[PDB]
Amino acid sequence: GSEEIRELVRKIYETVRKENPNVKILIFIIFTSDGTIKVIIVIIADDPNDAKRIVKKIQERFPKLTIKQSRNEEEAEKRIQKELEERNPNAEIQVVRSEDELKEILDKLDEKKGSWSLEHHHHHH
Repeated sequence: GSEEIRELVRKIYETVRKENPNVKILIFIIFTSDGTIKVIIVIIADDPNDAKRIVKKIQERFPKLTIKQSRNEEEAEKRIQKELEERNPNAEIQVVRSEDELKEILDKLDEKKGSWSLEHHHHHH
């Protein structure tokens, strides 16, 4: 259930900030046609030589979770999406950067069980 994913991300966000508070994390949540979940963790730092240390921390602490390092801001959200689409052809990929977005995916699973949508993509700065 999505609450277990919502617990897990905090254990990562405390572990990563304990060694460096500057660095950002992206969480990829996969929904397969067979109902299986995958959880991919991506580290974005201002220097990828630091990101590699943080990734190694999560690799030792969570050996059953697959993880990545990234050098550019916002790019990994689309770059890794297409790698994930190529290796999960019968799946949906969602990206999370705060635990409220992990709560929103639980509401979006109900919108996907439904047949409805509202408003438009307005664009802003």
